[PDB]
Amino acid sequence: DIVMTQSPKFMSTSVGDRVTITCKASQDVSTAVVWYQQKPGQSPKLLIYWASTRHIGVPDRFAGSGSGTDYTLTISSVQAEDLALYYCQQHYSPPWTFGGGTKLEIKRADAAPTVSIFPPSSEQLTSGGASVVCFLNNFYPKDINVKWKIDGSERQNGVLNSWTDQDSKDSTYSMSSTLTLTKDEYERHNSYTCEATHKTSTSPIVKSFNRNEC
Amino acid sequence: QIQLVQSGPELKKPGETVKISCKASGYTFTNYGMNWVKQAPGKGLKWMGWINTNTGEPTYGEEFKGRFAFSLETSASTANLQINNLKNEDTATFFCARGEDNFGSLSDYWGQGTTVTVSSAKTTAPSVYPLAPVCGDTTGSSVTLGCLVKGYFPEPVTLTWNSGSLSSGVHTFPAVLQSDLYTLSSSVTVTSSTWPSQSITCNVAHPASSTKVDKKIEPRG
Repeated sequence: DIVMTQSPKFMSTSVGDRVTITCKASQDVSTAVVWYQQKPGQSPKLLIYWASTRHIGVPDRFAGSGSGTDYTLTISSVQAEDLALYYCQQHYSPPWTFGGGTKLEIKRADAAPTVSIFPPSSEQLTSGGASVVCFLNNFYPKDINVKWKIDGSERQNGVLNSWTDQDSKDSTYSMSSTLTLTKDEYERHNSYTCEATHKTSTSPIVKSFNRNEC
Repeated sequence: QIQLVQSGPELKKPGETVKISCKASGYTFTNYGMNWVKQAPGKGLKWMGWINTNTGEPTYGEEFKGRFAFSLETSASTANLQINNLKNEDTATFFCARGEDNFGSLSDYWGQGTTVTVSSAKTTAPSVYPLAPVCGDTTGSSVTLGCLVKGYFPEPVTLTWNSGSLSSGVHTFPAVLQSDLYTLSSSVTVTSSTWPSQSITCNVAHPASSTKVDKKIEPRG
């Protein structure tokens, strides 16, 4: 059928500039291209149809262009809240085929991680389980490597890491790393560390614990 | 004006059937047919077909001719998707979208999505744990604290800090599935004046298992 092709797939621009997404079809699609925008965790919204006609109330900074097999969507004054997946879709012959999306990341300036480590909850310990939690909040760039070390040794088994997609308000990221253990392995050891290596330093951001009074 | 509100998300073991409703508001049902789109977890967006809400004739995408059946409670402005003999690789989110024209080349107005998780796993209620700091002033006169909601199936879970009165400086992370169940956490950062002094509570509802938990993060330091 007509196969819509989007590449790149990830793009970044800072607040205020332009970015221009490229979409391409396999045959002349005769200016029948629609652009939806899908804000992370929401439904698609129709932005532009017939390659340039903006729908009811999508601001003029969004502008579609294109011809034959080559179409492109541009956004000017990128807003922090413009972060989203952009899909192009042909609407010339059935079936209507969508491109694979392109993610817009907003190129913030670097921020160091707020790292915080968490002892096993006592009630968890009653359940016979021990999980040491470690939050690395509001860092930028996305890239951060977190290592656990129990009593010096790089613990690399039993870890679940989770990530926040980029924030729509301040363009940073956030991640969890949960080291789950058995009560008995927890009580067989004593120093637990969440070491983070991130662009903001030479020195590994290190958070360690063993319960002590504050 | 136009609202397409969809049913809530289901869990179903392989082989079962599901009927996903799409209740339309704001337009005259009859002059605008319905697009059914599948956004599969990784893969992106795909047209499943279109139903002529006037005559009632469905078009299926070839990928969808067979186990999929579109129908409509005309009378109540509802369109429905039914997927029979559920295959495990049907977990995804299905959107009804209104089609602007004949055939639905344009989806102006999309519904919220109904997510199906095809899985033989049994529903598990969560474990909610107050994660209170062994201090280390997390940024100037700010204390971060958290909630680990462990071991439930299926997802979603609704985690609010103090009835949603605490909105600033919350990070609720996406759940992750480790083989059979989920682990989700959320940090909240308050000032040293707001805790242990004020009561921070993490309220967790797992509606699949009819859990609603309220864990006060006790000072424990």
